[PDB]
Amino acid sequence: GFPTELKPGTNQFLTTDDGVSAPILPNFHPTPCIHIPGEVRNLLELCQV
Amino acid sequence: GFPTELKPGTNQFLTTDDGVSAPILPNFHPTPCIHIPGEVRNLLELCQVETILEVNNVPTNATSLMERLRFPVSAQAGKGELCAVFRADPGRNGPWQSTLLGQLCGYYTQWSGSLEVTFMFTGSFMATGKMLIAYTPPGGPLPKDRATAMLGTHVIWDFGLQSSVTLVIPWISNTHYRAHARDGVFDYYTTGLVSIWYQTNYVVPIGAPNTAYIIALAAAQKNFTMKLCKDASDILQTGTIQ
Amino acid sequence: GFPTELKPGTNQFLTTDDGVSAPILPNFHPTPCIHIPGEVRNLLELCQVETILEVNNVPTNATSLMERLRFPVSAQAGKGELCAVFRADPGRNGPWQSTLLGQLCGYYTQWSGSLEVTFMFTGSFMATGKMLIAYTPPGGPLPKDRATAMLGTHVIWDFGLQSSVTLVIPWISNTHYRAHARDGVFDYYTTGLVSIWYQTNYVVPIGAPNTAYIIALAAAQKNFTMKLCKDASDILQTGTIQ
Amino acid sequence: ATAMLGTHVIWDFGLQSSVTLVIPWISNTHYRAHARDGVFDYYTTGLV
Amino acid sequence: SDRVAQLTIGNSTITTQEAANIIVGYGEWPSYCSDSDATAVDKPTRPDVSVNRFYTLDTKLWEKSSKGWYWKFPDVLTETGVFGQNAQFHYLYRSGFCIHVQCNASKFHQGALLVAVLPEYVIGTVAGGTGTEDTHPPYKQTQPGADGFELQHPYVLDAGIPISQLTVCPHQWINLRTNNCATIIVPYINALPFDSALNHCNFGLLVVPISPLDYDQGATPVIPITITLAPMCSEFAGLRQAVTQ
Amino acid sequence: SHENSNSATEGSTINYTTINYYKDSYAATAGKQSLKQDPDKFANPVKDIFTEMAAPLK
Amino acid sequence: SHENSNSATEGSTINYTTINYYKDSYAATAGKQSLKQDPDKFANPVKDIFTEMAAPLK
Amino acid sequence: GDRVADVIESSIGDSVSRALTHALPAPTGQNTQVSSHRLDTGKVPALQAAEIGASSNASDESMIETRCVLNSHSTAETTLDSFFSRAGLVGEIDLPLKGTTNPNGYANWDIDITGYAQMRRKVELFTYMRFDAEFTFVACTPTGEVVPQLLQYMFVPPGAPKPDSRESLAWQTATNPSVFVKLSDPPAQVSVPFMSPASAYQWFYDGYPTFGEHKQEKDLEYGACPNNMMGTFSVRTVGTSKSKYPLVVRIYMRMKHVRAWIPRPMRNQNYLFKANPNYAGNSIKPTGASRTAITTL
Amino acid sequence: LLQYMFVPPGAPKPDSRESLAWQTATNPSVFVKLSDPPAQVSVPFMSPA
Amino acid sequence: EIGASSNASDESMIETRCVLNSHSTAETTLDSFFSRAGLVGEIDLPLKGTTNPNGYANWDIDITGYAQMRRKVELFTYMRFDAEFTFVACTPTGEVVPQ
Ligand SMILES: CCO/N=C/c1ccc(OCCCCCN2CCN(c3ccncc3)C2=O)cc1
Ligand SMILES: CCO/N=C/c1ccc(OCCCCCN2CCN(c3ccncc3)C2=O)cc1
Ligand code: NA
Ligand code: NA
Ligand code: NA
Repeated sequence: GFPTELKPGTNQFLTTDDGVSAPILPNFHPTPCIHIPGEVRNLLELCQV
Repeated sequence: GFPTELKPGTNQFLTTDDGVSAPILPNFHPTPCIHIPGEVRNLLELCQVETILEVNNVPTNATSLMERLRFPVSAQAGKGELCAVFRADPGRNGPWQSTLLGQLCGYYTQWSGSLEVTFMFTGSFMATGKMLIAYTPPGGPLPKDRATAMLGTHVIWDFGLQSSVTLVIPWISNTHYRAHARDGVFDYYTTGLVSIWYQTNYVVPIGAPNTAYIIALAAAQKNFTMKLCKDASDILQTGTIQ
Repeated sequence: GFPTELKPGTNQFLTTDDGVSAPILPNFHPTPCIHIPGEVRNLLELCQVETILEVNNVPTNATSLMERLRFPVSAQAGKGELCAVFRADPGRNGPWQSTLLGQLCGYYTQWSGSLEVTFMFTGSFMATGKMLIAYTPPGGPLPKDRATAMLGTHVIWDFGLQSSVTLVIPWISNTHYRAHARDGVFDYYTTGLVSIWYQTNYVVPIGAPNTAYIIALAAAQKNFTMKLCKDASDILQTGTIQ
Repeated sequence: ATAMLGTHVIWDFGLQSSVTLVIPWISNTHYRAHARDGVFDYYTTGLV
Repeated sequence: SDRVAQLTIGNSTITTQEAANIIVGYGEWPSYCSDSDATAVDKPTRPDVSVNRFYTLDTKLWEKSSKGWYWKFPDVLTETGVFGQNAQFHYLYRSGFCIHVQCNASKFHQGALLVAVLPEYVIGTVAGGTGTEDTHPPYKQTQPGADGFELQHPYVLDAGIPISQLTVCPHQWINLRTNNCATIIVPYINALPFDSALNHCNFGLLVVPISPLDYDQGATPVIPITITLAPMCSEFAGLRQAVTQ
Repeated sequence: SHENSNSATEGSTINYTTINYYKDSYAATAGKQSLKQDPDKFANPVKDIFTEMAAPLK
Repeated sequence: SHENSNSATEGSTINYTTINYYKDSYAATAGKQSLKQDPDKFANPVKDIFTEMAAPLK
Repeated sequence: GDRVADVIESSIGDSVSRALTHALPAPTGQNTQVSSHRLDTGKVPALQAAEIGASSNASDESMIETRCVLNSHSTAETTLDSFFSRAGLVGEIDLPLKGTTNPNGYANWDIDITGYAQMRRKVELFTYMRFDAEFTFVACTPTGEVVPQLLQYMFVPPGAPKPDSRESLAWQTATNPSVFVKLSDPPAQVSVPFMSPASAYQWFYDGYPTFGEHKQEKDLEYGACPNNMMGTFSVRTVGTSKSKYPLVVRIYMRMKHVRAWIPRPMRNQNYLFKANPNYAGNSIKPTGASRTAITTL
Repeated sequence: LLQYMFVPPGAPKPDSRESLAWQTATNPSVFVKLSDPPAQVSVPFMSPA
Repeated sequence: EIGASSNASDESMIETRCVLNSHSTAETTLDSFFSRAGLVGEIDLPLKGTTNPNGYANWDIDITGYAQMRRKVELFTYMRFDAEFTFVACTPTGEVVPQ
């Protein structure tokens, strides 16, 4: 196989790590998103109320 | 070697993971594929094929099982009497379990689309009659009489040369998809009820049987789709299969 | 390091896996390859070379082993008598085991193609005769007489200057490939039978032997191929080889 | 089952009151003389 | 104009004045085996008109209590006419079929037969009732010949599968008030280009009453069901002596 | 790539989009299939097709 | 790549398609071979070749 | 050369099977069109003739007044690969210490996936299937424990010598493919090609494998087709002495690159044996739930 | 060694360590050792709404 | 007698049809046949034993001690090749120990 070497951090579970994980339902498509009023994008929007 | 770092999930075996695995027979070439009739590409193709709906799902002893495939109609006393009823829920215990649609439906968590039931009259050519077949959307209880049933979606069937009629159970839902309905909070996904009434009467002349049968065939419309693959509720094995 | 995640198969040693392994001698250069006659590229090249078929696979004591390589013909009483028979199945126990084709065949699970058997007459120049060699495709039992054998694929051989004749056992199968046939459900892959009969008679004048021998040579046609590499049924070792 | 092996028609009663059986010319000779018992049965046409 | 029909093939012609169209199984017509699908090298024999014709093999009596019957193909024909001879003399065989099931009654009779074609129709046994005995169906039940065989438990098609879903297979119904026959055309169905007509039955023909026959005392009580069928595009190869099994 | 075409679906009516790291293509992933359908093959295999508006038997 | 040509098949009549990660090519995979064949070398090594239709000895 | 007219105008030999239908792209469910009231004579969508053998062609639009609905519900999860490419249990092998079955430290498993109902019922929806597959082997002790033990798995195709002991010469595995793995390593996993001599495997074979009389004692071979028998899967603990622990190997199969032909009714009675569709005659049950009357829920 | 299985509404819930439902022919399952790093997967938006 | 194999073909011995043969010849190449790992040597390092009770062992590199492999290579007289050697170690019971 291709030569690799494991580095520290290997096997750890960091709760804020933004990685990729295998999908459990292949080819699954979610229910379309209809329009819903009041969508919020940033908590800062609420801090101004 | 090249610096790498193992992440969670490492070593796990996910049954639905679509990965690559080492081939056991290098340079092996399979037998060519000749032409074979009836190839299927999508289960949805099968959901559009009508199969017999066991509206008359009451007899249970072995020698009477075939009677579930058809239900009767006969001369009445013109009071717009009730002939039969059944839930329209396709993935629910009941009549739909006899259909291929109901069974394939069991391998999916959610479904969406219109359904259709075609009724074929098998009485003699000399028998006539008009039936009212109604579909009552959610919220409406079992119609007490024909006048109540008539307020919902319905078809008035006239016996004649064309032996059959089709009742379309149009997709009328609050959600885009329904999960399988059952007693309890999941009745939220119920499709509704179907009731059959005598519009006029089964009329016949001297010499023809006073009782005849109707065979119901059901399937899905072209707007029907299913999602979220799951295991069927039945597992057809008791002990080990030898 | 770079984020990676180990998948099933990790650490396994698959004997047929075609991967890369660290070299033990860096910068080592092998002895150049001079020209050597007879290089082979594909086992199929060898399957087309005729080797002796032991039709007469009956004698078993050491001093009579050489007799398996040839079978006899001799003056008869003109009743179209039977000379010899054998199964055409190349990867089956029997006569074909003596051939290189049969042996190489043992390293593959499936085969496909036509076969050929060439018979060489080794009697005296003054001996003449006509033989009927027949191939009976699957389903036909061992022909009871010459008239039955004659209904299948056959060749009528005339002894003369050309010492030999070739019987082609054309590929006539229901499946594209046959697995090795043997008694039991795998007889489904049987190739058929080959029977040799006296068409006329072995005739000779005063002074020449009344018995002569035929040597059979077999190999595969050019449409022959094999697939699904497997281990041979024999392992030529009893205890440890010292 | 034996009759069915020859030329035949399967007739279904209905609106069309009739059906036609064609007795196609199937002879060894170009012409047939009148058939009768004896050597002249050589010219027989067959059975229906 | 859809109720009337004529089927002519070989030296045989069928007529019907109460048809319900024609079903072409899996949407495709019978055809001969192509040079790229084929594998056997001998030139086949394609007898044409002497084997591709209508054969009327059997008649069953439909009764108020009938359970249904089945026939196996090409088994039903292996001993009939020039077709049978070819099937016996050759190892390899392939063909399509035109099946025409007939049953007429009167405008005062009633009932409905489901006529379907089920490929690779493997028969099972009741396993000694308790399911502990591993019994197997006898030769006369798996390949009943021209007489066909009566179903023991039609609801599960004597094979543990629901007849309620049999309509997923090419089929037609004979609903007495509507039509008096069913016509189904079937192409060759197998995972091999050719096969043995003796050892392997490509499909079974099922004729089962779903809505029972009925009529009033006085109407003709004998209502026959006749089976007529024609091979289409028959091909044979691997010639030798005749073999019946 | 430059691999053997030994996948079970080689020469199929629908095209797949898969991933692989070996010389034999049957080692590849299942991938995404093409979404074609032919319901009529099973639901409407009649010789003479009739309309929706018409009376099926005439 | 820019590796040593020390494979056992360097300079062979048939070309291979292999994979490797080291500077020595003998470390490479077996790969796919070229499908050439020469049966005659063993099955028909006669000086004066005869036809199929002809009588081999005349 | 030909000359008589009937030969010239012959269709004998036509190899192109004429198809009455063709596939169309359908990535989403069909949309709904606006429809209005129709009060016509002659036009009659609701009336059908099931006898013909086709399913109803009546649509929502012609049975009720409909609105327009743009349906973008996907049809991707109902493709054959979506339905079948999910690994399920198809075999189990026991390697006990002091036991009745395999007390010799090795075992031969006949490659047949019909011993488990979930998987079997799914594949039996079709008559013919052609596919490649990914097999995964999960090993552990009967309590689910992981121990430092080395195993050897070997695929023995029909005709190759089956090992008859933990020390059989056949484990030299010079040609058969073998996998050596520890119980502590992740589950072993490999890709398997489509290996039948036929163009497809078939879950049903209505016939016999050989010619001859099909008498009582041979009826066990009715329905047996060698084109479905791919061989033996053998496993052994790698050693000359008995292993210290009892092992269990679970075999999972995940089909991929699937093609299927001829759909059939789905099994509605419990399975009893691998080799056949036998059902318990005294327990024939209805396909589904039942009720007391046709006029009540 | 453990087995995790996702059982969507309508699929049979295992009623024991030996339930037939663990055959998991359609439901997604994960087989992992306690000694392996934490199992991890991606889940899509699955509501009917 | 000439020493060549028969040149007679199906086409000239019987009436044949046309068959488009696309059966591959790839699995019978030398690499396909030989590039499958097989047992060629075994080394014992026992504790209290007759042979190697000293914790080390010398194996003469000769693969002819095992019949399966030997018979395959002996089909040819001369062979030139590279090779991948794999070493599987464990105790006599198949156990894995921290050694
Ligand atoms: C190092 C060894 O690794 N090899 C593992 C292996 C796994 C599977 C394998 O072949 C699996 C073929 C699965 C085919 C299952 N089929 C085909 C049809 N069939 C069947 C069974 C009963 N009746 C009819 C058909 C089946 O049971 C070969 C090797
Ligand atoms: C860190 C050490 O790793 N090195 C491992 C190693 C493995 C193999 C190796 O050389 C293997 C050469 C195999 C050649 C086998 N042959 C060549 C021909 N031959 C033979 C034997 C008996 N009679 C005639 C020829 C053989 O037995 C060298 C080092
Ligand atoms: Na993950
Ligand atoms: Na792998
Ligand atoms: Na390495």
